[PDB]
Amino acid sequence: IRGLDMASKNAQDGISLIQTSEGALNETHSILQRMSELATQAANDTNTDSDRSEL
Amino acid sequence: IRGLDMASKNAQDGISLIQTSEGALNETHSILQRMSELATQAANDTNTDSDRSEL
Repeated sequence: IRGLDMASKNAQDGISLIQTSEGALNETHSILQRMSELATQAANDTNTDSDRSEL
Repeated sequence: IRGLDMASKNAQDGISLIQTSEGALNETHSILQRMSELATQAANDTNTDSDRSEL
């Protein structure tokens, strides 16, 4: 009993360790999402190299 | 979705690039049109070389 109630803390201390990781990758998604708009804009040929290098 | 809404800006930035070009050739037409009257007038033989060179 004192093992399952303590192993329930370990299971919840692993839930926190995992929420932190996916919470962080939640933002790598948004950065990668914005990073993809600055390649559909850079692919247009109305841009100049002064503006592609600006992106 | 963020690609099609950005690729819709590229399509409209190409519409502007193309309107500028044909807007410019709109005047090369008028100059070429006037330039053709100063060859039906210069072809008449009541003109003298003092007036052909004047045209």
